Amino acid sequence: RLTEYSRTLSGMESYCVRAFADAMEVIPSTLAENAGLNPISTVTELRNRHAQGEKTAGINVRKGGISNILEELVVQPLLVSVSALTLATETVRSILKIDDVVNT
Amino acid sequence: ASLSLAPVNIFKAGADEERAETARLTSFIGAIAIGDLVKSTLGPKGMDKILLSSGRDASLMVTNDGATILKNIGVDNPAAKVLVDMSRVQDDEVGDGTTSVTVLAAELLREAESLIAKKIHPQTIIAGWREATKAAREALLSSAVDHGSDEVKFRQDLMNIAGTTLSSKLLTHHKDHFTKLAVEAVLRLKGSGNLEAIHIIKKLGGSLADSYLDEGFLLDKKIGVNQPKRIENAKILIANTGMDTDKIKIFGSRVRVDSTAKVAEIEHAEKEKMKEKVERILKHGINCFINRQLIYNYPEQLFGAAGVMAIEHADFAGVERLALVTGGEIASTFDHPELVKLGSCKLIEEVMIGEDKLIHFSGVALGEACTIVLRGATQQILDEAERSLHDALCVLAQTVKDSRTVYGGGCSEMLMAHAVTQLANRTPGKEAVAMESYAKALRMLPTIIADNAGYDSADLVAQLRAAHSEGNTTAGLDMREGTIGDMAILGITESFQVKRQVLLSAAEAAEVILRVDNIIKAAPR
Amino acid sequence: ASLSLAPVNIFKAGADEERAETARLTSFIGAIAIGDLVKSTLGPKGMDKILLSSGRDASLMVTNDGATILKNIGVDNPAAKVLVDMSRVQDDEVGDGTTSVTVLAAELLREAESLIAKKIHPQTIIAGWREATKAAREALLSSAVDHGSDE
Amino acid sequence: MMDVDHQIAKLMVELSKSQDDEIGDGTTGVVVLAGALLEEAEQLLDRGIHPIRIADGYEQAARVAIEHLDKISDSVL
Amino acid sequence: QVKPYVEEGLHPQIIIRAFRTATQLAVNKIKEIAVTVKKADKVEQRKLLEKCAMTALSSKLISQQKAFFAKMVVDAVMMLDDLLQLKMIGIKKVQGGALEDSQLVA
Amino acid sequence: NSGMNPIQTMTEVRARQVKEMNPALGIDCLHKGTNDMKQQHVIETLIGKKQQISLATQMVRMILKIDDIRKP
Amino acid sequence: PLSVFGDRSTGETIRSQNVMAAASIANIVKSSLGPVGLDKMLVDDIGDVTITNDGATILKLLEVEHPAAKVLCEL
Amino acid sequence: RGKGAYQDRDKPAQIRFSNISAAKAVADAIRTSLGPKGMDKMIQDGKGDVTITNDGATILKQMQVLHPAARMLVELSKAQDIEAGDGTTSVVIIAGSLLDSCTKLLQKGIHPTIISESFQKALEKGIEILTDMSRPVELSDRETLLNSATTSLNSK
Ligand SMILES: Nc1ncnc2c1ncn2[C@@H]1O[C@H](COP(=O)(O)OP(=O)(O)O)[C@@H](O)[C@H]1O
Ligand SMILES: Nc1ncnc2c1ncn2[C@@H]1O[C@H](COP(=O)(O)OP(=O)(O)O)[C@@H](O)[C@H]1O
Ligand SMILES: Nc1ncnc2c1ncn2[C@@H]1O[C@H](COP(=O)(O)OP(=O)(O)O)[C@@H](O)[C@H]1O
Ligand SMILES: [Mg+2]
Ligand SMILES: [Mg+2]
Ligand SMILES: [Mg+2]
Ligand SMILES: [Mg+2]
Repeated sequence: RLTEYSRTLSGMESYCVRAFADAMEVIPSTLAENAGLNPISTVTELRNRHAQGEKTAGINVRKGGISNILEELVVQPLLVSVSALTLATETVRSILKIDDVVNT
Repeated sequence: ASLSLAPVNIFKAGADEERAETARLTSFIGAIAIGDLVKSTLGPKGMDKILLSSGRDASLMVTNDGATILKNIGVDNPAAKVLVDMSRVQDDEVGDGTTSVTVLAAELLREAESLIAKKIHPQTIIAGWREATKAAREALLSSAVDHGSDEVKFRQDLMNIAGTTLSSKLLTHHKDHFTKLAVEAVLRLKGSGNLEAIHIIKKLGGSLADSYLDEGFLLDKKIGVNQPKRIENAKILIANTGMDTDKIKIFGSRVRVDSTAKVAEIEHAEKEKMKEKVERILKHGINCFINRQLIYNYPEQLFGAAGVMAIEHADFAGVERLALVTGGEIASTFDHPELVKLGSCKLIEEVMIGEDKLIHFSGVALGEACTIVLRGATQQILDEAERSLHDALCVLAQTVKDSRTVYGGGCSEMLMAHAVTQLANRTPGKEAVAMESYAKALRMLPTIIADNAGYDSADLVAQLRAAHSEGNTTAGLDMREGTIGDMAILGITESFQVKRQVLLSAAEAAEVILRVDNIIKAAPR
Repeated sequence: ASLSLAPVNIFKAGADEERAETARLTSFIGAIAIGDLVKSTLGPKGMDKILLSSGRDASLMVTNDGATILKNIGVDNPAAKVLVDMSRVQDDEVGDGTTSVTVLAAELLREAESLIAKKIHPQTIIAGWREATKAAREALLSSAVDHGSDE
Repeated sequence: MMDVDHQIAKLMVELSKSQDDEIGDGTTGVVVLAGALLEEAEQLLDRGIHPIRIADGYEQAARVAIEHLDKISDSVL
Repeated sequence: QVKPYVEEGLHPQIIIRAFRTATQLAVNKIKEIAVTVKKADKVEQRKLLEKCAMTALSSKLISQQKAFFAKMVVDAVMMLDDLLQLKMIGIKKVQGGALEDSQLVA
Repeated sequence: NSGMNPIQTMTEVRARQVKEMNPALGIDCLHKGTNDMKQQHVIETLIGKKQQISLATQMVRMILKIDDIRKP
Repeated sequence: PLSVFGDRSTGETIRSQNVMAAASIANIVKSSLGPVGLDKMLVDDIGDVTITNDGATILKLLEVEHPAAKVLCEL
Repeated sequence: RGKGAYQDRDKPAQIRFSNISAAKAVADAIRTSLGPKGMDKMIQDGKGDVTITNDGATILKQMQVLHPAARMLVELSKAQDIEAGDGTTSVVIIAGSLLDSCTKLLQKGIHPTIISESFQKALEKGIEILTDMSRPVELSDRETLLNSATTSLNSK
């Protein structure tokens, strides 16, 4: 969705939002890793399924593939993803506003 | 001949001295280094620094504040020490302008170095700078505009001033929200300047935008074991009594009897005295009791049996803030209930902030004391937010004390420099050159502001100088795009006190450093 | 990232590199120090220096010549080495002007430092200086007077 | 003239020397190109691609680029 | 594979005898099922040599040009006369140039 | 190196190269006012570019193939 | 990169190291099992002598600095 | 506009790159401890104390990191633990990946202020997307609570 939003944008903002989306892609890749699955193919299949409208498509480690995960009973509260995204963005914004280190 | 370059040696081992050229070189080098360090953290587009302590604690600090940057650095150059103390005094006097005053002093000393290279006696430079400082002072004073009579215009000025102060800091992300917060917090002080009445509570977690100014008051204390956790229409009594193994203050007293039965009787008498004290306290007809000191177990259960909240160990700041916010009187004797005023509030309860529990006072009577809850993602973010909020509150309180305001964005510096140049053009001698250097530094300030944003600083400063020469006295830098604009229309205002203090302190430090022609160091310990 | 400010160390023991600020600062300090040292020995009222060799012989030499002053000193700053070699070449090509060329180069580099502080790309400075040198050389040639005919 | 101790830096130095010996010009472009290629390969590796696959893809793209250069080249007298 | 049995105190001579028997059987099987062509066809022999060279080359940094280098190697070995002396194949290394720039001199 | 914005200039030049068939459009480093390197007479030998690409690719492959270091 | 003031082991290295430590602990007491097992004699570097067959006693007297071996000792 | 302002310093770029590299190293460190197939790390401090853990906050706090960016990431993990209690590994991974992308963005020649505002816009859009994807839940449903608890414990 953020890739689409960046496509709707213009200038350097579009590039930055594309970078944001590509950075968000890391967690599915890491989940595909550590599980023996091929990260590239798994991430591409997830992206295709989500583009098709399967909002609940996720990495299924029991079957070693990708399937709906609500039937796998893998759910988490919203104030985990929301909190993580907000806090990570705030920390990155704070770090970006730094240009020198002074030794006390 | 000199002390160091003499065939006989007049010094202890490790003690040295630096004559005219060498002392001036070291002083100028130190001042220029300080100015270069503190700058680039100036203006809306300035960046922050990292103060990585090398000590045992290895404390990590991220800040845009010039005073805090200059405080926590190991400085051995004496002129750098002078500039650091200047910045600290600037922070003590007003909350803002630390970076501005340090950079102005450094630029003045750089111009002094150039003038000395041009074979000009430093006393001539000092006289010219005194004249230029005077001229700029009346220029700025005549530039000031006051809006304290009109309440709506004064409120708008406060909004603009807080926004301008917060523009440089990390709070610029939510400048609108934080500016409204700070203005409300200062306006709740009812004209009192005690910033200690405003409490900033930093709780980790949550976004920076989740920070809010509580409508009542918050306390970080606890309640007794068997006491209510919530009362409505509270009648608070704030006290400073001991109520902890309360001893009669006759230090020479002792208990000396001949039987343990008498010891038990004396112990029961002590407990009875404590019970009578609690009864006297309860005679005031109270719901919540707040004590500055500790409250031991017996008075705790005595309060619990009476259904009275007993908040203990609320320090001097705590009881002062509670008295300010609720209107109570800090009492220590309870023989005249009619002469002690009880604080009141609509509701007392326990709130859940983060993973911690706090006592919340709602619907307070007076409210001349504020608590601000700061939420952030890191400890460094919280500390920097607290520093920025403190700067904003200090500037707002100063503006409340003196409502005269001047336009920021380099408009004031351009106006001062134009007045200085006008004075210099009708003055003969090298003092004219000294005053021109003064004007050059004053112009160099907004030049640095523009450079920090990657703008065409030379072109912008030339345009500003031309506009001020023409007659446009309100022209200033428009940092949104990179042009010049009207500061009155764009709402960039500053406190007249802050700019006057910056100018005068910078001139004073430059003058005292320039007077030095010999640095003599004792043997270090 | 930088060749020195990177987590992996890419240098031998004792190797060192200096990036934009440090390189420009070292060059300007060295050149300006050389120019300040050799100046004050310029013009009819210039004074002489004393060169004390620290070797076994401890040779003593008082002189006003810029090239000899710059030749017999221990120079470790590379930009100062450039200026010293320039002065030596000036001495080789023509007898005089050793002090003037060094002072002129030092003043030019000081102005370059000011311009860099004013956020001007050094390529722009070089282009402007090339044009200025062409103009100045043309003017100096146009101002020359020849008397080789009349004895 | 650079005093390096890392072996990969020595490989970069040898690459520049090779470009100088074979051609004599472009000794700086090769280093920048190699650095860019390795920088991209870093993010490719972070996504779980075998480095041999990256090398094979680089070889394929290099063949394509060389053919394109031959195509768009121009002759001089 | 034999470490667990060694840990149980099995006599090493038994393990040695088992290895010898298994290795003899394996070598005999390799000789038995190895594919050979009794035609002495020049084209077939050249193709076999090229394929063997490619297989021996498809593990090194020159595996991208394995067909090229296999053709070169086969040509060199075939033009070697009767003893296939390694000293009769010069190997000159010249810095610079692509791998495809390498050549075999007749 | 010329002071221009890298991404914007490169993107615009690439878009111009795609729009009109002209593989000679490059970066106006000297600010001559045109992006066409043919009029600017910026000429490079084809052998040089081919060698650059070839050598860079081979060295990158060689570095990518290393997965162990055993310095003393 | 990490800039952690310490040593780090990851992957097959740490797994094999833990297996080696556990195997060493097992081999220490493997010879004192069953009726044909034989006791050990522990000297406590001040002359104190402990002759025992009990596994727990042997593992308590031994001083161990690898945490996986410590896990087996507490087991 | 022509040449533009010459970047005199280039030291801020070095500091910014160093911070990004430190954060990326921290993420790559705690990258293999994510998900139901993650594995525990083992931390032995200056004393003899030994910790076996999968909690990202615990891993980050236990090991001294010595780098300001890494310490800020540790504080970030602590804040996430305070507000949520899980996702402490995910938030650090996300921050590291964001800064890794910032490396290329800055190298492209984008001021590290356009990047911050663009990231804020992306965060707001992502919050909207996540809220749209969410589903209401009431505490009367024990099955959802059990599924959430099991999902939390799946990685330990
Ligand atoms: N929105 C703005 N537009 C133009 N100039 C501003 C703006 N906000 C702040 N400034 C300028 O930045 C300068 C420095 O302010 P700041 O860095 O916040 O504190 P200090 O005065 O301690 O340096 C002030 O002199 C002010 O004129
Ligand atoms: N009598 C003089 N009046 C004015 N200028 C002079 C006189 N003699 C020399 N100069 C100037 O002094 C400058 C420096 O020359 P000098 O100090 O002799 O050493 P160098 O030529 O090596 O710098 C020359 O440029 C020259 O113009
Ligand atoms: N059974 C599962 N199948 C697929 N993914 C899972 C499963 N259980 C957990 N996950 C995912 O693993 C991710 C990491 O969670 P965890 O490893 O507990 O660390 P943290 O909770 O700190 O991110 C979660 O975002 C979750 O979506
Ligand atoms: Mg300020
Ligand atoms: Mg002369
Ligand atoms: Mg070339
Ligand atoms: Mg979890």
